[PDB]
Amino acid sequence: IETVPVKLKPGMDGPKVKQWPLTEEKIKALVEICTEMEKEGKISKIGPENPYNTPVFAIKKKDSTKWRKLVDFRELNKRTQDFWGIPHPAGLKKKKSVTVLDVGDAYFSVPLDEDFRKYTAFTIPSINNETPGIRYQYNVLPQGWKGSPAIFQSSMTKILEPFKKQNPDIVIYQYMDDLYVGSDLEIGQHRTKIEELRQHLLRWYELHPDKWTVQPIVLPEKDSWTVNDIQKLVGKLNWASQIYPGIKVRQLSKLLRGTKALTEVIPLTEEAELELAENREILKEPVHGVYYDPSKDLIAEIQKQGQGQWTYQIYQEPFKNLKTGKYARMRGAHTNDVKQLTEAVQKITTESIVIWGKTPKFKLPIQKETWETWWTEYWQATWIPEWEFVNTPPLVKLWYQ
Amino acid sequence: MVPISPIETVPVKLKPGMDGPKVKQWPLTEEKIKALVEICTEMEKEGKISKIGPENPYNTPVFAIWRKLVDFRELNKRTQDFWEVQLGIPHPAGLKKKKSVTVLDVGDAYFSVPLDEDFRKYTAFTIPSINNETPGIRYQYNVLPQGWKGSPAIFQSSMTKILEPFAAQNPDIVIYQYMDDLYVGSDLEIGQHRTKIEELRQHLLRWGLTTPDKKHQKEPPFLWMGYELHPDKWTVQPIVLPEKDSWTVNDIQKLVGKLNWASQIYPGIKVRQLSKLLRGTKALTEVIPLTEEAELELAENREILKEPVHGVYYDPSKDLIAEIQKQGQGQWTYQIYQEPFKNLKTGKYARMRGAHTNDVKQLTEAVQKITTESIVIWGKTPKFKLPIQKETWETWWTEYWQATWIPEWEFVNTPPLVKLWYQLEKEPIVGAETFYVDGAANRETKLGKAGYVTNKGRQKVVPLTNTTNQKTELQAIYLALQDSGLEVNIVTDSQYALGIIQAQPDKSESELVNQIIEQLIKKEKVYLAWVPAHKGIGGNEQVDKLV
Ligand SMILES: Cc1c(Oc2ccccc2OCCn2ccc(=O)[nH]c2=O)cc(Cl)c2ccc(C#N)cc12
Ligand SMILES: [Mg+2]
Repeated sequence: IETVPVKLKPGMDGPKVKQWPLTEEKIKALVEICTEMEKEGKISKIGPENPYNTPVFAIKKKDSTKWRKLVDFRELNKRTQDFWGIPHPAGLKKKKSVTVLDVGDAYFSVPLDEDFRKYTAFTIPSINNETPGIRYQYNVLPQGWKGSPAIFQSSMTKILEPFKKQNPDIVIYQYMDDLYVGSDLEIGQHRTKIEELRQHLLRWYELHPDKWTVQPIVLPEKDSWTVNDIQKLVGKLNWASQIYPGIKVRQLSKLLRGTKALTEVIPLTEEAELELAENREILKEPVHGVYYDPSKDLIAEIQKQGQGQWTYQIYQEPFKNLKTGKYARMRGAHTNDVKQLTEAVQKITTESIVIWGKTPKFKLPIQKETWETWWTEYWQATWIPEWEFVNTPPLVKLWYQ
Repeated sequence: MVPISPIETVPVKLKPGMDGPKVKQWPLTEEKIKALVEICTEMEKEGKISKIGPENPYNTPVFAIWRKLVDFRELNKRTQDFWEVQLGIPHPAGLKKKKSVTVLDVGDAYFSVPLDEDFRKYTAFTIPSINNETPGIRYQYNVLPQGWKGSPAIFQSSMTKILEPFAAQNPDIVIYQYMDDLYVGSDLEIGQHRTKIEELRQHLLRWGLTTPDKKHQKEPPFLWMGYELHPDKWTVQPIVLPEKDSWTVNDIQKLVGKLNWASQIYPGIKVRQLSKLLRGTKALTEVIPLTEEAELELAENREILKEPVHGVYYDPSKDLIAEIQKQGQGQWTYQIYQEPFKNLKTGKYARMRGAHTNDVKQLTEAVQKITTESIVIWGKTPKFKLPIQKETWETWWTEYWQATWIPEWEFVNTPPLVKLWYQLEKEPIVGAETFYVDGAANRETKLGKAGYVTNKGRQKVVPLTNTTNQKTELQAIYLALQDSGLEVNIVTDSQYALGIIQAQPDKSESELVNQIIEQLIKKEKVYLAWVPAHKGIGGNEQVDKLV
């Protein structure tokens, strides 16, 4: 009920960002939604004296036909001053199960600092530039802004205090408009406890982190090897030598001596088998000196494997993976690569939020124009990460398969 | 006297850390002075301006051309940024056909809207008196000054605020707002329409806004922003293409611009051979001759621009269809229509700047472009007709390493058809000869060697002058392709060459790459394997080309 003063970073003017074109139904959805919000004092129309603009579009969350409004607050977030810090709950990723809740509606109660409102300006665009776009600015705390949860930290604490004092074994984390709840209960007991917590939040996405882990480098086990087999093996081991110190491939390379046919079977020598075994033993161990640096950006790389299979790696320094995984989940995406990539980026970002409490910068195996054209059509998340586009095919593809 | 409704002013500030303009008034002739005195007298009588005391430090230069001209450039440099919604303009192909349409141009646009009082003191300017033997006459604005930075945005916002309730009360008519002009359209009867127009201009008159009293000064066809707007159709204003035996860079820029502008309704317009001459630009004076390709291109452009072509308006009840054709040399053309032979509009797409590429990628890009344009214009994505088989696209996106997508589309057979020219094997071929290839070059002498050894004993090493490592490594693969059967396995250690071939170009700027492609096309099965260099891998012979 009391507004806390909020400023920007020194030497930084408010965000001016081009609104991108929207389809007719999305525009109508936004018109209805923003009309309703205007009737509720959440937003207000503004004049031309406001130069600032932030992008906005429309989506549909999971199991809902209701159009939701999403604001791309990235530029404003990076231009908003740093808000100070609660140490990340490292026990959250160690819990058996974690449920994510949408506590966004709670932000619309708290008013926003009057002097800052001109920076949260957005525009519902028109088709064919026929009429000037409808301009709004936020009056209350906007969803998607990094300042909103930081301001609502005290309130949220006071609300979740009895539940925390009730179940100390339940880890509660907060990121943006989402509330992460980690526990070790049974799925039924889990869902009932979640109903309890949500009604506890009313009167005022099952995700199991244990089923996901890191992944090792495995080598084939064969009775008979071909020249091609051994060439691929030597390639993969040579690649892996950039990560593991003691990898050697000379005894295996010794087998390829001469010019043979790729399909010709080569019996392994005892030295070769020994070397391969030593390499296995080396690969079974974790990676030397791999640490997390909170001052460094997290980088995610994604490779398309085909048949709905995708691999990914989160790291900071090259060849120092903090996390690796393989998203192969198939829901309705069978005929669409971009949908798969979008859902994969979302899941990876979520995992990254649970583990480190911040989103990684992506390197997408897609052309900029394609992605830019289609990614909003499949995006159900409240936050948005940063990304870039790799135009050169990586050789390491089948080395992560 | 019936009171005109009050128009609330927009608060305006100067850029932070800046103060209002102080600029020395230019010396004027006595004639100019008299003229400006008369003009500013009638303006003061009209309430547009007001005399101010000596207190005001700020000043703006005024000129006479009689018509006055206040040069607000400095104030514009010192005035705050505003929200300009004028980015983009309505495209005629996006309009929905209406039985009755009216154009209203408001007279005294900026002079009808009041200015924020607290800012008026910054719009101060002085008229030099005769012989400068009396203090110059001081004035400040009370309304939006012509030439000011903030006038259009404020005027437009005011206009919208005024127009909103009438539009809310009249859903059966549609109003488009553009600068100093309003465009009203309806499917009502002509009498009812004229009536509602009278109602509208009355409603505007309530706030003190004047529209043409006579039969509205503009009747169809409407000439607007290079467009010709007719009742049942739209087109562009007639083309003017200069013909001179000596061409300059600027002339090429103008020509390209006009051709591009013409290409939105005239199908088949090409601008590559004329855009290639715009390399090494920024010199506006020059003489650039044209190739036979360019001359024939411009002649074909004169051939298409020979007879007029009309686009139609948009009907929401009918599907939106875009059809694409390949023109060659990275050029693509497309037509957007609903009824056959009746295009809503047309357009073209040119491939980006790259060393390698294939047809399918370019097609994808074209689809993306058309899609964005269509969302801008009609607020929806059209269905596509593409010169590519379903099977081809299937194979492509299933085997492509990048993620890729096209919206709803169907195969139209209108050659040239986009196809995949070659496909590499996923596994080694049984019974096929195995060519281990390698190439290396001396960094200093630019001398190198490229060649192969095979499992059957076939060998070759070729010496090369003026070459690099990458060139020799490509050359080796090329040699392997040349001297091998319809099915071949190829082993290389070059991540470069493998990278190039895995990108699957059907065309390249490097002749060697193109010849490799031409070799691949003739092949039945090709398996391309890779190994690390200098690992002592047998069959991989760096020593045979390092001599
Ligand atoms: C005249 C008119 C418009 O008209 C329309 C205004 C509102 C709604 C729908 C309109 O047009 C639907 C299509 N159409 C068009 C012309 C015609 O004669 N008949 C017709 O059906 C719409 C626009 Cl952008 C115009 C822009 C510039 C000028 C000028 N000068 C006039 C315009
Ligand atoms: Mg080599």
